[PDB]
Amino acid sequence: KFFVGGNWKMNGRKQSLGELIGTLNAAKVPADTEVVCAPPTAYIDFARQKLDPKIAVAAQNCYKVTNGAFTGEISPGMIKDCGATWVVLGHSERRHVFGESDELIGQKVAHALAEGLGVIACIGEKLDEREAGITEKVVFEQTKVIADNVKDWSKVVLAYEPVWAIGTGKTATPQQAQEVHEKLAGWLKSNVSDAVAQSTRIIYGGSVTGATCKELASQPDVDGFLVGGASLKPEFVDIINAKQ
Amino acid sequence: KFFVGGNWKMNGRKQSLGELIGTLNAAKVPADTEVVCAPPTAYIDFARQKLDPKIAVAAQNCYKVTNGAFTGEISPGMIKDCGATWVVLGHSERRHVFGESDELIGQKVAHALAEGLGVIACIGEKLDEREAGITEKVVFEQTKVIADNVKDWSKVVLAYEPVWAATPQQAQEVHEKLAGWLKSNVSDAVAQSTRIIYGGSVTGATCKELASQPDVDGFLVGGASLKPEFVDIINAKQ
Ligand SMILES: [Br-]
Ligand code: NA
Ligand code: NA
Ligand code: NA
Ligand code: NA
Repeated sequence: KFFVGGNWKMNGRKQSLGELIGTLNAAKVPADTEVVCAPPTAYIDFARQKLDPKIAVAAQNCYKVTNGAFTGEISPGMIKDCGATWVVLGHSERRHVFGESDELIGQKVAHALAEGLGVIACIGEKLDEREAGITEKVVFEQTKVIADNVKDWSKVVLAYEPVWAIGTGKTATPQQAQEVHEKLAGWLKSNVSDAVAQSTRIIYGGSVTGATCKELASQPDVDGFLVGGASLKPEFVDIINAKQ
Repeated sequence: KFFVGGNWKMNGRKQSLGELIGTLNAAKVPADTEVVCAPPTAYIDFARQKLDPKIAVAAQNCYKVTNGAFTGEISPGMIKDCGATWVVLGHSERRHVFGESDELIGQKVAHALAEGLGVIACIGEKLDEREAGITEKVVFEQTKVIADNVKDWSKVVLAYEPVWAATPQQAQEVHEKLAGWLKSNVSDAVAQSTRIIYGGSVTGATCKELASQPDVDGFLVGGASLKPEFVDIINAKQ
Protein backbone atom coordinates (compact mmCIF):
# COMPACT_ATOMS: atom_id res chain seq x y z
CA LYS A 1 0.00 0.00 0.00
CA PHE A 2 1.14 3.52 -0.99
CA PHE A 3 2.08 5.47 2.16
CA VAL A 4 1.40 9.20 2.40
CA GLY A 5 2.46 10.81 5.68
CA GLY A 6 1.79 14.43 6.54
CA ASN A 7 4.22 15.99 9.03
CA TRP A 8 2.63 19.22 10.29
CA LYS A 9 5.80 19.97 12.36
CA MET A 10 5.39 22.87 14.82
CA ASN A 11 2.47 24.51 13.06
CA GLY A 12 -1.19 25.31 13.48
CA ARG A 13 -3.75 26.06 16.18
CA LYS A 14 -7.09 24.40 16.92
CA GLN A 15 -8.80 26.69 14.39
CA SER A 16 -6.50 26.37 11.38
CA LEU A 17 -5.91 22.66 12.06
CA GLY A 18 -9.66 22.07 12.41
CA GLU A 19 -10.09 23.60 8.95
CA LEU A 20 -7.32 21.39 7.56
CA ILE A 21 -8.83 18.28 9.15
CA GLY A 22 -12.19 19.29 7.65
CA THR A 23 -10.62 19.34 4.19
CA LEU A 24 -8.94 15.98 4.78
CA ASN A 25 -12.11 14.33 6.13
CA ALA A 26 -13.91 15.39 2.93
CA ALA A 27 -11.24 13.91 0.66
CA LYS A 28 -11.64 10.49 -0.94
CA VAL A 29 -8.69 8.37 0.21
CA PRO A 30 -7.73 5.88 -2.55
CA ALA A 31 -8.21 2.21 -1.70
CA ASP A 32 -4.53 1.49 -2.40
CA THR A 33 -3.24 4.33 -0.19
CA GLU A 34 -2.64 4.66 3.56
CA VAL A 35 -2.69 8.17 4.99
CA VAL A 36 -1.10 9.33 8.26
CA CYS A 37 -1.02 12.77 9.88
CA ALA A 38 1.52 13.90 12.49
CA PRO A 39 0.17 16.90 14.43
CA PRO A 40 2.10 18.88 17.06
CA THR A 41 2.27 16.95 20.33
CA ALA A 42 -0.27 19.22 22.08
CA TYR A 43 -2.81 18.38 19.36
CA ILE A 44 -2.49 14.60 19.02
CA ASP A 45 -5.66 14.17 21.12
CA PHE A 46 -7.59 16.98 19.36
CA ALA A 47 -6.56 15.73 15.89
CA ARG A 48 -7.54 12.09 16.54
CA GLN A 49 -10.95 13.27 17.77
CA LYS A 50 -11.65 15.41 14.70
CA LEU A 51 -10.05 13.29 11.97
CA ASP A 52 -12.03 10.56 10.26
CA PRO A 53 -10.89 7.04 11.30
CA LYS A 54 -9.75 6.48 7.68
CA ILE A 55 -6.78 8.75 8.47
CA ALA A 56 -4.32 7.48 11.09
CA VAL A 57 -2.57 9.77 13.55
CA ALA A 58 1.14 9.90 14.36
CA ALA A 59 3.10 11.51 17.14
CA GLN A 60 6.13 13.53 15.95
CA ASN A 61 8.50 12.02 18.57
CA CYS A 62 8.48 9.97 21.78
CA TYR A 63 10.80 8.86 24.56
CA LYS A 64 12.08 5.37 25.35
CA VAL A 65 10.33 4.37 28.58
CA THR A 66 6.69 3.99 29.48
CA ASN A 67 6.76 6.43 32.44
CA GLY A 68 9.55 8.42 34.11
CA ALA A 69 11.17 11.62 35.34
CA PHE A 70 11.45 13.10 31.85
CA THR A 71 9.82 16.52 32.01
CA GLY A 72 8.62 17.48 28.55
CA GLU A 73 8.61 13.99 26.95
CA ILE A 74 5.80 11.58 26.10
CA SER A 75 5.76 7.80 25.87
CA PRO A 76 4.42 5.40 23.28
CA GLY A 77 1.79 4.40 25.82
CA MET A 78 0.47 7.96 26.00
CA ILE A 79 0.42 8.17 22.18
CA LYS A 80 -1.59 4.95 22.06
CA ASP A 81 -3.88 6.17 24.83
CA CYS A 82 -4.72 9.22 22.69
CA GLY A 83 -5.71 6.97 19.76
CA ALA A 84 -2.55 7.47 17.70
CA THR A 85 -1.08 4.41 16.00
CA TRP A 86 2.30 5.68 14.75
CA VAL A 87 5.29 7.72 15.89
CA VAL A 88 7.86 9.57 13.74
CA LEU A 89 11.43 8.81 14.94
CA GLY A 90 14.83 10.12 13.91
CA HIS A 91 13.49 13.14 12.03
CA SER A 92 16.33 15.29 10.67
CA GLU A 93 15.16 18.12 12.93
CA ARG A 94 15.45 15.89 15.99
CA ARG A 95 18.94 14.73 14.94
CA HIS A 96 20.43 18.08 13.91
CA VAL A 97 18.51 20.76 15.80
CA PHE A 98 18.10 18.80 19.07
CA GLY A 99 21.11 16.45 18.80
CA GLU A 100 19.33 13.09 19.03
CA SER A 101 21.99 10.39 18.61
CA ASP A 102 21.63 7.17 16.62
CA GLU A 103 21.77 5.13 19.84
CA LEU A 104 18.92 7.09 21.43
CA ILE A 105 16.84 6.81 18.23
CA GLY A 106 17.36 3.07 18.02
CA GLN A 107 16.28 2.65 21.65
CA LYS A 108 13.20 4.76 20.97
CA VAL A 109 12.44 2.56 17.97
CA ALA A 110 12.69 -0.65 20.01
CA HIS A 111 10.40 0.76 22.71
CA ALA A 112 7.78 2.21 20.34
CA LEU A 113 7.56 -1.10 18.48
CA ALA A 114 7.47 -3.22 21.64
CA GLU A 115 4.51 -1.14 22.87
CA GLY A 116 2.62 -1.71 19.63
CA LEU A 117 3.07 1.51 17.69
CA GLY A 118 4.06 1.71 14.08
CA VAL A 119 7.25 3.64 13.43
CA ILE A 120 8.17 6.05 10.63
CA ALA A 121 11.97 5.87 10.96
CA CYS A 122 13.80 8.77 9.33
CA ILE A 123 17.32 8.82 7.92
CA GLY A 124 19.34 10.99 5.60
CA GLU A 125 22.70 12.65 4.92
CA LYS A 126 23.63 16.31 5.17
CA LEU A 127 25.20 18.43 2.47
CA ASP A 128 28.81 18.12 3.58
CA GLU A 129 28.45 14.32 3.96
CA ARG A 130 26.97 14.01 0.47
CA GLU A 131 29.66 16.16 -1.11
CA ALA A 132 32.43 14.30 0.72
CA GLY A 133 31.05 11.19 -1.03
CA ILE A 134 29.83 9.32 2.04
CA THR A 135 26.08 9.31 1.41
CA GLU A 136 26.47 5.50 1.42
CA LYS A 137 28.15 5.42 4.81
CA VAL A 138 25.82 7.86 6.60
CA VAL A 139 22.58 6.33 5.37
CA PHE A 140 23.72 2.72 5.92
CA GLU A 141 24.89 3.42 9.49
CA GLN A 142 21.61 5.16 10.43
CA THR A 143 19.61 2.30 8.90
CA LYS A 144 21.81 -0.25 10.74
CA VAL A 145 20.98 1.26 14.13
CA ILE A 146 17.27 1.23 13.30
CA ALA A 147 17.39 -2.36 12.01
CA ASP A 148 19.25 -3.50 15.15
CA ASN A 149 16.10 -2.45 17.04
CA VAL A 150 13.52 -3.80 14.57
CA LYS A 151 12.23 -7.35 15.05
CA ASP A 152 9.08 -7.03 12.89
CA TRP A 153 9.32 -4.79 9.81
CA SER A 154 5.57 -5.16 9.27
CA LYS A 155 5.01 -2.10 11.48
CA VAL A 156 7.91 0.00 10.16
CA VAL A 157 8.19 2.51 7.32
CA LEU A 158 11.61 3.94 6.37
CA ALA A 159 11.71 7.62 5.36
CA TYR A 160 14.70 8.98 3.46
CA GLU A 161 15.24 12.71 4.06
CA PRO A 162 17.63 14.44 1.60
CA VAL A 163 18.81 16.81 4.33
CA TRP A 164 21.44 18.04 1.86
CA ALA A 165 18.62 19.70 -0.15
CA ILE A 166 16.99 21.53 2.80
CA GLY A 167 17.69 25.21 2.26
CA THR A 168 21.25 24.52 1.07
CA GLY A 169 21.02 25.72 -2.55
CA LYS A 170 20.80 22.24 -4.07
CA THR A 171 17.76 20.08 -4.76
CA ALA A 172 17.13 16.42 -5.42
CA THR A 173 15.86 15.13 -8.71
CA PRO A 174 13.49 12.15 -8.80
CA GLN A 175 16.37 10.07 -10.17
CA GLN A 176 18.53 11.02 -7.21
CA ALA A 177 15.81 9.99 -4.76
CA GLN A 178 15.37 6.70 -6.66
CA GLU A 179 19.14 6.20 -6.52
CA VAL A 180 19.17 6.38 -2.74
CA HIS A 181 15.96 4.45 -2.28
CA GLU A 182 17.32 1.58 -4.40
CA LYS A 183 20.53 1.46 -2.33
CA LEU A 184 18.46 1.30 0.85
CA ALA A 185 16.12 -1.39 -0.56
CA GLY A 186 19.21 -3.46 -1.36
CA TRP A 187 20.28 -3.30 2.29
CA LEU A 188 16.90 -4.60 3.53
CA LYS A 189 16.82 -7.30 0.85
CA SER A 190 20.47 -8.09 1.67
CA ASN A 191 20.37 -8.01 5.48
CA VAL A 192 16.82 -9.14 6.36
CA SER A 193 14.74 -11.01 3.79
CA ASP A 194 13.68 -10.89 0.18
CA ALA A 195 10.09 -10.81 1.46
CA VAL A 196 10.86 -7.85 3.74
CA ALA A 197 12.30 -5.92 0.81
CA GLN A 198 9.06 -6.50 -1.16
CA SER A 199 7.07 -5.74 2.04
CA THR A 200 8.89 -2.73 3.48
CA ARG A 201 7.93 0.73 2.31
CA ILE A 202 10.76 3.20 1.65
CA ILE A 203 9.15 6.65 1.54
CA TYR A 204 10.60 9.95 0.35
CA GLY A 205 10.86 12.78 2.84
CA GLY A 206 12.21 15.46 0.54
CA SER A 207 10.39 18.33 -1.12
CA VAL A 208 7.13 17.06 -2.63
CA THR A 209 4.25 19.06 -4.09
CA GLY A 210 1.14 18.53 -6.17
CA ALA A 211 3.20 19.25 -9.28
CA THR A 212 5.97 16.76 -8.51
CA CYS A 213 4.24 13.97 -6.58
CA LYS A 214 3.25 11.80 -9.52
CA GLU A 215 6.69 11.61 -11.11
CA LEU A 216 8.31 10.78 -7.75
CA ALA A 217 5.71 8.13 -6.87
CA SER A 218 6.45 6.52 -10.26
CA GLN A 219 10.01 5.73 -9.19
CA PRO A 220 10.17 1.94 -8.66
CA ASP A 221 11.52 2.08 -5.10
CA VAL A 222 9.70 5.23 -3.96
CA ASP A 223 6.80 3.71 -2.03
CA GLY A 224 5.34 6.85 -0.44
CA PHE A 225 6.05 10.27 1.01
CA LEU A 226 6.71 11.98 4.33
CA VAL A 227 5.35 15.43 3.42
CA GLY A 228 6.39 18.70 5.06
CA GLY A 229 4.87 22.09 4.35
CA ALA A 230 2.35 20.91 1.76
CA SER A 231 0.83 18.70 4.47
CA LEU A 232 -0.90 21.74 5.93
CA LYS A 233 -2.57 22.60 2.59
CA PRO A 234 -5.34 21.28 0.31
CA GLU A 235 -2.44 20.31 -1.97
CA PHE A 236 -1.89 17.36 0.41
CA VAL A 237 -4.93 15.77 -1.27
CA ASP A 238 -3.14 15.84 -4.62
CA ILE A 239 -0.23 14.02 -2.98
CA ILE A 240 -2.66 11.48 -1.52
CA ASN A 241 -3.74 11.01 -5.16
CA ALA A 242 -0.15 10.61 -6.42
CA LYS A 243 -0.82 7.03 -7.61
CA GLN A 244 -4.23 7.65 -9.24
CA LYS B 1 0.56 34.36 46.96
CA PHE B 2 1.89 30.96 48.03
CA PHE B 3 2.68 29.06 44.81
CA VAL B 4 2.31 25.27 44.59
CA GLY B 5 3.22 23.69 41.26
CA GLY B 6 2.92 20.01 40.50
CA ASN B 7 5.15 18.60 37.77
CA TRP B 8 3.65 15.26 36.70
CA LYS B 9 6.59 14.74 34.33
CA MET B 10 6.14 11.81 31.93
CA ASN B 11 3.51 9.94 33.92
CA GLY B 12 -0.14 9.04 33.64
CA ARG B 13 -2.81 8.15 31.10
CA LYS B 14 -6.27 9.64 30.55
CA GLN B 15 -7.87 7.30 33.09
CA SER B 16 -5.24 7.68 35.85
CA LEU B 17 -4.84 11.43 35.28
CA GLY B 18 -8.66 11.64 35.40
CA GLU B 19 -8.62 10.10 38.89
CA LEU B 20 -5.80 12.46 39.97
CA ILE B 21 -7.74 15.46 38.65
CA GLY B 22 -10.86 14.28 40.46
CA THR B 23 -9.02 14.29 43.79
CA LEU B 24 -7.69 17.79 43.08
CA ASN B 25 -11.07 19.19 41.97
CA ALA B 26 -12.64 17.95 45.22
CA ALA B 27 -9.93 19.41 47.47
CA LYS B 28 -10.64 22.92 48.72
CA VAL B 29 -7.70 25.24 47.99
CA PRO B 30 -6.75 27.79 50.68
CA ALA B 31 -7.46 31.47 50.05
CA ASP B 32 -3.94 32.74 49.38
CA THR B 33 -2.56 29.91 47.25
CA GLU B 34 -2.07 29.60 43.50
CA VAL B 35 -2.03 25.96 42.37
CA VAL B 36 -0.59 24.93 38.99
CA CYS B 37 -0.40 21.46 37.41
CA ALA B 38 1.95 20.55 34.56
CA PRO B 39 0.72 17.47 32.66
CA PRO B 40 2.54 15.48 29.98
CA THR B 41 2.38 17.46 26.76
CA ALA B 42 -0.09 15.10 25.07
CA TYR B 43 -2.54 15.83 27.92
CA ILE B 44 -2.40 19.64 28.24
CA ASP B 45 -5.79 19.95 26.49
CA PHE B 46 -7.29 16.99 28.38
CA ALA B 47 -6.03 18.25 31.75
CA ARG B 48 -7.43 21.77 31.19
CA GLN B 49 -10.86 20.39 30.32
CA LYS B 50 -11.11 18.19 33.42
CA LEU B 51 -9.51 20.51 35.99
CA ASP B 52 -11.66 23.06 37.78
CA PRO B 53 -10.75 26.59 36.59
CA LYS B 54 -9.28 27.32 40.05
CA ILE B 55 -6.26 25.20 39.06
CA ALA B 56 -4.08 26.54 36.24
CA VAL B 57 -2.36 24.29 33.69
CA ALA B 58 1.29 24.53 32.63
CA ALA B 59 3.22 22.98 29.80
CA GLN B 60 6.40 21.12 30.76
CA ASN B 61 8.44 22.67 27.89
CA CYS B 62 8.12 24.79 24.77
CA TYR B 63 10.27 26.09 21.92
CA LYS B 64 11.36 29.61 21.07
CA VAL B 65 9.33 30.62 17.99
CA THR B 66 5.61 30.61 17.33
CA ASN B 67 5.58 28.09 14.40
CA GLY B 68 8.28 26.33 12.38
CA ALA B 69 10.21 23.35 11.08
CA PHE B 70 10.76 21.85 14.53
CA THR B 71 9.21 18.39 14.45
CA GLY B 72 8.43 17.30 18.00
CA GLU B 73 8.19 20.77 19.58
CA ILE B 74 5.29 22.98 20.66
CA SER B 75 5.10 26.73 20.88
CA PRO B 76 3.66 29.09 23.54
CA GLY B 77 0.90 29.92 21.06
CA MET B 78 -0.22 26.29 21.11
CA ILE B 79 0.05 26.18 24.91
CA LYS B 80 -2.25 29.21 25.17
CA ASP B 81 -4.64 27.84 22.54
CA CYS B 82 -4.96 24.74 24.75
CA GLY B 83 -6.06 26.90 27.71
CA ALA B 84 -2.79 26.65 29.62
CA THR B 85 -1.36 29.80 31.19
CA TRP B 86 2.13 28.65 32.30
CA VAL B 87 5.19 26.88 30.95
CA VAL B 88 8.02 25.24 32.92
CA LEU B 89 11.34 26.22 31.35
CA GLY B 90 14.87 25.16 32.18
CA HIS B 91 13.82 22.15 34.23
CA SER B 92 16.84 20.12 35.38
CA GLU B 93 15.79 17.12 33.28
CA ARG B 94 15.70 19.32 30.15
CA ARG B 95 19.13 20.73 30.88
CA HIS B 96 20.95 17.59 32.02
CA VAL B 97 19.16 14.79 30.14
CA PHE B 98 18.31 16.69 26.92
CA GLY B 99 21.21 19.17 27.07
CA GLU B 100 19.24 22.41 26.78
CA SER B 101 21.74 25.27 27.04
CA ASP B 102 21.24 28.44 29.05
CA GLU B 103 21.12 30.49 25.86
CA LEU B 104 18.27 28.37 24.52
CA ILE B 105 16.41 28.58 27.82
CA GLY B 106 16.84 32.35 27.78
CA GLN B 107 15.39 32.52 24.27
CA LYS B 108 12.49 30.29 25.31
CA VAL B 109 11.75 32.53 28.29
CA ALA B 110 11.81 35.66 26.12
CA HIS B 111 9.37 34.15 23.62
CA ALA B 112 7.01 32.57 26.18
CA LEU B 113 6.70 35.87 28.07
CA ALA B 114 6.20 37.94 24.90
CA GLU B 115 3.28 35.61 24.03
CA GLY B 116 1.53 36.21 27.37
CA LEU B 117 2.38 32.97 29.16
CA GLY B 118 3.66 32.75 32.69
CA VAL B 119 7.04 31.07 33.11
CA ILE B 120 8.29 28.79 35.88
CA ALA B 121 12.00 29.25 35.29
CA CYS B 122 14.10 26.49 36.85
CA ILE B 123 17.70 26.64 38.07
CA GLY B 124 20.04 24.44 40.06
CA GLU B 125 23.51 23.09 40.63
CA LYS B 126 24.62 19.50 40.24
CA LEU B 127 26.30 17.67 43.11
CA ASP B 128 29.82 18.09 41.67
CA GLU B 129 29.18 21.82 41.40
CA ARG B 130 28.08 21.82 45.03
CA GLU B 131 31.05 19.70 46.18
CA ALA B 132 33.35 22.18 44.39
CA GLY B 133 31.77 25.06 46.32
CA ILE B 134 30.41 26.82 43.23
CA THR B 135 26.70 26.54 44.01
CA GLU B 136 26.35 30.34 44.16
CA LYS B 137 28.15 30.88 40.85
CA VAL B 138 26.08 28.30 38.98
CA VAL B 139 22.65 29.48 40.07
CA PHE B 140 23.68 33.13 39.75
CA GLU B 141 24.71 32.74 36.12
CA GLN B 142 21.60 30.64 35.40
CA THR B 143 19.35 33.32 36.95
CA LYS B 144 21.25 36.03 35.10
CA VAL B 145 20.44 34.42 31.76
CA ILE B 146 16.74 34.27 32.68
CA ALA B 147 16.76 37.85 34.03
CA ASP B 148 18.34 39.14 30.83
CA ASN B 149 15.34 37.71 28.96
CA VAL B 150 12.65 38.95 31.37
CA LYS B 151 10.85 42.18 30.90
CA ASP B 152 7.94 41.54 33.23
CA TRP B 153 8.66 39.69 36.46
CA SER B 154 4.92 39.93 37.20
CA LYS B 155 4.61 36.73 35.15
CA VAL B 156 7.66 34.82 36.37
CA VAL B 157 8.32 32.35 39.15
CA LEU B 158 11.84 31.19 39.97
CA ALA B 159 12.19 27.51 40.95
CA TYR B 160 15.37 26.36 42.70
CA GLU B 161 16.11 22.70 41.96
CA PRO B 162 18.79 21.29 44.31
CA VAL B 163 19.83 18.79 41.62
CA TRP B 164 22.67 17.80 43.99
CA ALA B 165 20.34 16.13 46.51
CA ALA B 166 18.24 18.61 51.48
CA THR B 167 17.40 20.30 54.78
CA PRO B 168 15.07 23.31 55.02
CA GLN B 169 17.96 25.57 56.09
CA GLN B 170 20.05 24.72 53.03
CA ALA B 171 17.04 25.58 50.89
CA GLN B 172 16.41 28.91 52.60
CA GLU B 173 20.13 29.64 52.31
CA VAL B 174 19.97 29.35 48.52
CA HIS B 175 16.64 31.16 48.23
CA GLU B 176 17.97 34.06 50.32
CA LYS B 177 21.02 34.40 48.05
CA LEU B 178 18.78 34.39 44.96
CA ALA B 179 16.57 37.07 46.50
CA GLY B 180 19.70 39.10 47.21
CA TRP B 181 20.88 38.64 43.63
CA LEU B 182 17.55 39.93 42.32
CA LYS B 183 17.72 42.94 44.63
CA SER B 184 21.21 43.89 43.46
CA ASN B 185 21.04 43.12 39.72
CA VAL B 186 17.42 43.80 38.73
CA SER B 187 15.55 45.92 41.29
CA ASP B 188 14.44 46.02 44.88
CA ALA B 189 10.83 45.82 43.69
CA VAL B 190 11.44 42.61 41.73
CA ALA B 191 13.38 41.09 44.62
CA GLN B 192 10.45 41.64 46.98
CA SER B 193 7.61 40.50 44.68
CA THR B 194 9.20 37.56 42.84
CA ARG B 195 8.37 34.16 44.29
CA ILE B 196 11.27 31.71 44.63
CA ILE B 197 9.80 28.24 44.98
CA TYR B 198 11.70 25.18 46.14
CA GLY B 199 11.94 22.38 43.61
CA GLY B 200 13.74 19.70 45.57
CA SER B 201 12.07 16.64 47.08
CA VAL B 202 8.85 17.92 48.67
CA THR B 203 6.50 15.67 50.63
CA GLY B 204 3.44 16.09 52.85
CA ALA B 205 5.74 15.60 55.85
CA THR B 206 8.47 18.10 54.91
CA CYS B 207 6.17 20.71 53.34
CA LYS B 208 5.20 22.81 56.37
CA GLU B 209 8.72 23.37 57.71
CA LEU B 210 9.90 24.24 54.20
CA ALA B 211 7.04 26.69 53.61
CA SER B 212 7.75 28.42 56.93
CA GLN B 213 11.16 29.58 55.68
CA PRO B 214 10.85 33.31 54.94
CA ASP B 215 12.26 33.10 51.38
CA VAL B 216 10.69 29.75 50.40
CA ASP B 217 7.63 31.08 48.58
CA GLY B 218 6.19 27.75 47.40
CA PHE B 219 7.09 24.47 45.75
CA LEU B 220 7.46 22.83 42.36
CA VAL B 221 6.52 19.28 43.39
CA GLY B 222 7.70 16.17 41.58
CA GLY B 223 6.61 12.64 42.47
CA ALA B 224 4.29 13.70 45.30
CA SER B 225 2.21 15.69 42.77
CA LEU B 226 0.78 12.39 41.49
CA LYS B 227 -0.45 11.31 44.93
CA PRO B 228 -3.15 12.48 47.36
CA GLU B 229 -0.51 14.11 49.61
CA PHE B 230 -0.22 16.89 47.00
CA VAL B 231 -3.30 18.24 48.79
CA ASP B 232 -1.31 18.42 52.02
CA ILE B 233 1.41 20.29 50.13
CA ILE B 234 -1.24 22.68 48.79
CA ASN B 235 -2.08 23.32 52.47
CA ALA B 236 1.51 23.77 53.62
CA LYS B 237 0.82 27.28 54.98
CA GLN B 238 -2.28 26.41 57.05
BR1 LIG C 1 9.89 18.96 39.82
NA1 NA D 1 19.46 5.92 13.30
NA1 NA E 1 24.05 -8.16 3.99
NA1 NA F 1 6.62 3.78 -6.71
NA1 NA G 1 7.70 31.16 53.30
